[PDB]
Amino acid sequence: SCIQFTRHASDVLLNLNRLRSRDILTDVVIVVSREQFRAHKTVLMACSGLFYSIFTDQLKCNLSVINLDPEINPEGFCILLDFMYTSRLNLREGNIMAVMATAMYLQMEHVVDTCRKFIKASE
Amino acid sequence: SCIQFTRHASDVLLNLNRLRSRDILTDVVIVVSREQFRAHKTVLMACSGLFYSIFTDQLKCNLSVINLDPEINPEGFCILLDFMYTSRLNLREGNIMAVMATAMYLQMEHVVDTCRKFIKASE
Amino acid sequence: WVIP
Amino acid sequence: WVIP
Ligand SMILES: N#Cc1cnn2c(Nc3ccc4c(c3)CC(=O)N4)cc(Cl)nc12
Ligand SMILES: N#Cc1cnn2c(Nc3ccc4c(c3)CC(=O)N4)cc(Cl)nc12
Ligand SMILES: [Cl-]
Ligand SMILES: [Cl-]
Repeated sequence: SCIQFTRHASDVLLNLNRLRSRDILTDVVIVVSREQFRAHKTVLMACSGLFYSIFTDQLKCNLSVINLDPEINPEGFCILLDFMYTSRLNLREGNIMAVMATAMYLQMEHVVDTCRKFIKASE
Repeated sequence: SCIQFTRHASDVLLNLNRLRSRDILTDVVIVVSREQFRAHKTVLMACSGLFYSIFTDQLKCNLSVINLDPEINPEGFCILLDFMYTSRLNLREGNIMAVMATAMYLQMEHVVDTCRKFIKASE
Repeated sequence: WVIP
Repeated sequence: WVIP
């Protein structure tokens, strides 16, 4: 018999992104080659099968730094991290291959789906 | 020029609630009289003006335990904590006064709004 | 607010 | 996916 506030989930995510921008309560740095990205472990797990696996691990759950595979593109990661915190994906001709490869590695199935559909339309 | 995934914010919130149920990465206990509630500080701040103020405070941000005012009803808090993590509010005749008072204390304006409208309809 |  |  609950009532539901339609905009609540979006409002929560907007405030989680504000916390990220102000670097409040971030508990991990994701290292992608020469670049560093601060984030909240809980948001990373909620968006990514890879981070869900990493941060449920009894040893990795306590790490303050996570290094990604050297093949991972920093811009692709940046675009996906922005998506995690906003629901918005900056998908462009010049970045689609890097975004899809990063989304496959991060196990972000809905992003992989759409990248596949956008590539198929151009061939 | 971004594209947007409609269900992303709801999917994130569902996974944050799964983390709460499994007690993964919870970093605070909220004490309401004889009852204890584990939560994520980031979600509490994102939903409540009171917790936003508390956890941006340079001393309170590091506390693992927060005690609420003894006038706060544990069931009212429980209903509001469930709302924070699900967008669903279990608003009933028997709990509406406690829910509205707790929402005023927690500074959850949309919940206060609706409690006011539901009470006005019954008078 | 809605009836879900 | 939509155009926001
Ligand atoms: N507790 C918990 C919890 C925190 N996060 N999380 C999940 N995170 C996840 C796992 C796999 C995938 C994605 C997110 C996006 C995607 O494409 N795949 C799943 C579950 Cl079943 N549970 C949890
Ligand atoms: N950074 C950050 C950040 C984290 N959380 N948060 C806010 N949380 C909040 C503050 C006030 C109220 C509510 C939520 C619900 C309500 O009725 N009032 C606001 C801002 Cl402006 N910023 C942030
Ligand atoms: Cl995804
Ligand atoms: Cl609210």
